[PDB]
Amino acid sequence: ISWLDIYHVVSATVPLYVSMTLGFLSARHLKLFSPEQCAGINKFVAKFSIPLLSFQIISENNPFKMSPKLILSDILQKFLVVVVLAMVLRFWHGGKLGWVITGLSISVLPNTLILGMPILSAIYGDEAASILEQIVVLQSLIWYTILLFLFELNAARAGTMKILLKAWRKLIINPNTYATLIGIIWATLHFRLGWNLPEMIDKSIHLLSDGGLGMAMFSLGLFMASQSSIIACGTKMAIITMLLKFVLGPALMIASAYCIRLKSTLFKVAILQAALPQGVVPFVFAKEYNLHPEIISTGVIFGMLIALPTTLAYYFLLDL
Amino acid sequence: MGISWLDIYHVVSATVPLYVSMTLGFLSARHLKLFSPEQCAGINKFVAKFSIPLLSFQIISENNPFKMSPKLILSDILQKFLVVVVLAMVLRFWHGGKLGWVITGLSISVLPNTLILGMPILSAIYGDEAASILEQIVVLQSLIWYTILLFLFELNAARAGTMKILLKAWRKLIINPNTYATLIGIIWATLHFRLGWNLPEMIDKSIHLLSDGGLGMAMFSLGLFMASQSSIIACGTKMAIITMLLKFVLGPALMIASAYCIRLKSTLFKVAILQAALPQGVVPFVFAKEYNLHPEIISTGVIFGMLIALPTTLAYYFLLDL
Ligand SMILES: CCCCC/C=C/C/C=C\CCCCCCCC(=O)O[C@H](COC(=O)CCCCCCC/C=C/C/C=C/CCCCC)COP(=O)([O-])OCC[N+](C)(C)C
Ligand SMILES: CCCCC/C=C\C/C=C/CCCCCCCC(=O)OC[C@H](COP(=O)([O-])OCC[N+](C)(C)C)OC(=O)CCCCCCC/C=C/C/C=C\CCCCC
Ligand SMILES: O=C(O)COc1ccc(Cl)cc1
Repeated sequence: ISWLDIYHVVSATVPLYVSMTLGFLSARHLKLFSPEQCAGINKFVAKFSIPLLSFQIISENNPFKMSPKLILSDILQKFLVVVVLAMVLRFWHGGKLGWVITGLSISVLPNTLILGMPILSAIYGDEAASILEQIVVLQSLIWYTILLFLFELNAARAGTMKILLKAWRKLIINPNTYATLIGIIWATLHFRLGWNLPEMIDKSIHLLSDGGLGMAMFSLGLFMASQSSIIACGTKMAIITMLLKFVLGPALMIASAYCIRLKSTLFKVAILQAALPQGVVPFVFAKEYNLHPEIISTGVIFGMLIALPTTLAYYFLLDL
Repeated sequence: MGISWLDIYHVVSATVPLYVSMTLGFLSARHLKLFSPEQCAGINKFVAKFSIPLLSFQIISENNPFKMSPKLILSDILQKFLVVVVLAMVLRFWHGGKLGWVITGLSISVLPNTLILGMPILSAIYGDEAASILEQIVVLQSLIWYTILLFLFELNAARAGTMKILLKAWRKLIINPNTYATLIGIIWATLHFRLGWNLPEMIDKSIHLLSDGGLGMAMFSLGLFMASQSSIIACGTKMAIITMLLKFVLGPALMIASAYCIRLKSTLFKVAILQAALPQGVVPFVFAKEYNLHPEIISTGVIFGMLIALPTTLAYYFLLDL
């Protein structure tokens, strides 16, 4: 609400768009980076910046003060989206497991690590910062882990003991699997035994992680410069990729946030963290398994350009 | 002894973080084999185009032009003039392309790392009064010397009458992001500190996002480059010693000569000589890697320069008072 409060959001999103536009312009118009060089800037951002940035969000989580209702509310949204994606597909209006993972990656996996903290913190202050760290840990540890094992069922089933090992061979090498497993072994050791990182270790991690939230958008602009067409695939798959992340997604967190009885800041922060642009980690899997890679990208390169117009719509709605 | 055990630790505390970033790059291109040689250029092309230019703007814009000591600007300029005279004179005799060697001579001799390794060290050996003397020397590097150096990198690459070459070298200098970063940086520092204008929070945050991890990428890029060399001493044991007799002997020695000529006072004299003996920076390498002007000699100095930086820096500290 208000008119100045609307400025605290535009002022917190523009910095994330100036970096995004300085990447797209540096790959299409300026012709500064060659296509193969653009894959090196993204690889460094996907293996050294994001994993190190997830260590500073997961480490400061206080696992001993994690709400049992919010955790049981995210577990309910995903289960209430499966029952919606496992029923709509039934009527289709077959290889349906292929079309489900594409629906569980476009709707219930928002970008909280990069866009969740800056945009939403500027909306609700520092009282909505710990409510998103609780999500980053769950998405990094469970949802991204329950999706990677759910992707492996399409590269094989098209038994099960040969799937978990085949999925565990891709987790033991994934950089984000060690930050999410060491960032929770340190948080449990720093908030209980009071073990604080030495200055050398702490600063050694900031040198790379500090420029990771602005670099994650520069790489995204570079990717948005790779896709020649702004909206790939027919428009019948571009309005269903935007009505599936900003309507069905949040409208099923409103059903789980009123059944688990979430109230107060914990409520208005959980329904707004869902109405955020789709994350790109799910797209990383898509290409790696060729599961509609061009249907998720359109949800990202177009889910980002409608990030501010729609965030203000749900922030206003949550204010009655 | 004046130096305290907490000061030696602070010296290491400001150096190890750079090695961690550098080591990750090294192991990320030699053992794990992640980045191809072309991709390694992309990371270096981003540092020289988006990070370094933005760091230059922040350094220059946050300094007060109307409070830079005139004596320290003359001493800094005089040191560079003497060094180029020695480098130009020595190269002529022997006490190929000689302009490339002069750039590599000033890039490892008169461009210390006074921003990230100078402040933690000199602020530990001297009080905060010495943290302001190094701010006018870090601003000078971004404004004058780096801008001049980027012209010599173009006046060199454009040579492979002289008026046409200079025009071509200039024509590529204006398009450089660094030139506009410094030009805008100084134009802002004048307005902010003389009129009281404040940079909008949207233009200050936006710059921070694309510049905060610039140091990490620079060290990371250096590790990537060293992942391709056959040995850590990529220039040989002979040119790896001459890269030290320049930075830690010929650098400060000529700085002392300039300080005497300008007649610097007590605190200003000491802080202006130790800063010249500081370990070599990475910006001279970032430009030497992109223009392919002997990046091997510059890089090996950066690595071993930091190791030998503590023994030499203390030596100068004990060598000035008594
Ligand atoms: C005072 C000592 C002086 C300092 C020395 C210490 C330096 C370490 C500090 C910072 C650097 C940390 C390493 C980052 C490596 C880059 C990312 C990377 O490399 O990803 C991972 C490893 O890392 C990570 O996942 C991120 C880890 C970051 C957090 C953990 C490290 C920091 C230490 C914290 C202390 C906590 C202790 C708790 C107990 C833990 C018990 C297990 C390696 O896979 P990959 O990404 O290379 O490629 C893999 C893909 N493919 C197969 C294609 C090549
Ligand atoms: C007298 C000279 C003529 C002046 C003409 C008049 C106005 C010019 C406009 C000035 C405003 C800033 C211009 C920024 C563009 C830099 C110049 C440029 O076109 O090049 C783009 C540069 C990469 O150059 P390139 O050679 O590598 O590729 C370009 C060459 N080719 C196409 C062949 C590959 O990339 C980038 O600009 C992005 C990365 C660099 C970012 C540096 C930002 C520095 C800070 C600026 C101020 C910021 C905010 C405002 C300050 C507060 C005031 C409200
Ligand atoms: O984790 C997310 O969803 C957003 O973080 C990223 C942004 C860009 C790339 Cl290239 C990879 C990850």
